[PDB]
Amino acid sequence: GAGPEMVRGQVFDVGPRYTNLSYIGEGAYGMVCSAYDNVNKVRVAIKKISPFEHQTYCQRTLREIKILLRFRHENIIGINDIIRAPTIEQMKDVYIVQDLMETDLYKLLKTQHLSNDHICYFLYQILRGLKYIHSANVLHRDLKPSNLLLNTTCDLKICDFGLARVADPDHDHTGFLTEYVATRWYRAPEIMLNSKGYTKSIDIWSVGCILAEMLSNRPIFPGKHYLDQLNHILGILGSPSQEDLNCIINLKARNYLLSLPHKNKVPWNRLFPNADSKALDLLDKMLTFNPHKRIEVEQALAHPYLEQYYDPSDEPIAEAPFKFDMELDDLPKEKLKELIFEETARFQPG
Ligand SMILES: Nc1n[nH]c2nnc(-c3c(-c4ccccc4)nn4ccccc34)cc12
Repeated sequence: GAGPEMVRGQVFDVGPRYTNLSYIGEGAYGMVCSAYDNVNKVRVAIKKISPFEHQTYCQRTLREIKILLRFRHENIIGINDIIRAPTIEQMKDVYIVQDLMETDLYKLLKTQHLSNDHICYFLYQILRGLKYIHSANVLHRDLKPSNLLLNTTCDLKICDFGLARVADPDHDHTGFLTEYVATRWYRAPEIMLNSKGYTKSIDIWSVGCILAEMLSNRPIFPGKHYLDQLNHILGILGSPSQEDLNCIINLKARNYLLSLPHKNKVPWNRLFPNADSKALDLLDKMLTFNPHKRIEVEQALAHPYLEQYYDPSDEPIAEAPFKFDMELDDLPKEKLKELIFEETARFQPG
């Protein structure tokens, strides 16, 4: 005596364990809703995804699920359950379940003005979790405000590993103006110059952009298109020094920068008048042009601005490094569906 239940767009087949559905969001890659978790009496967040039609959609699903299930950390969202049909043939949509988190950084910065206390705390939690992911040789590659979940009690947890992958520094070099998929406003300068984003330094840059954005409730470098994003970065940072030209071997990247007029660095304090100086000093180190000089995660956690929370022994690392034997492109949608099936088998009764 009941029903399957539909939200707004379409049906949600997740009974009987979860009920009382409420629409939350939907942005291309699935619809997010809020359900009631019977058994473990607590509300939860559940996302319906129908990726099998598209290749791209299938990669995003596998990375997220394989990574999330493998990771175990307080500042990274975990997967409680995964619903889908008993066979590959009957599987069209997958439902992933996570603890319910009232909001995210993106939604919170639209109206609330974070105080220094809350900024410092949120930055710490961001870095604590990043230390764990980097320690497993993984790069999130798409850290942004909407990727950070927040409880009402301020516990912050990272969540979108759709474009995440295994480090791999040896193959980071690429040509000038190489296409990229991760969110524009958070891409480091080298992405547009000579990098594919295969090193840990790329997440740090994104984190710094999230620091700045927390400090003034608006994107630090809001580019409108590919090369405009680098124009925004260079606008504030100034012209890159000549003295240190670490990397940047391809002549096209070097020549482009070399053809810009000299532009001086806009001082941090000028952009953020009323803001702790220690926070600004870290911000500087996180947003340094040169990716080799850029500060790394553990080093960031040890910065004076974060001294109230810093404690190495309470900042766990992964028990074992992550291995992605699936390759970037190469892998048809069919096998991806199989891996997804296999990856999610543990949640089937048995
Ligand atoms: N845990 C959450 N509570 N409320 C939320 N709103 N959006 C998210 C969320 C999910 C998602 C939702 C349910 C299950 C699996 C993935 N995927 N995802 C991808 C990009 C940005 C946010 C986000 C997470 C939560």
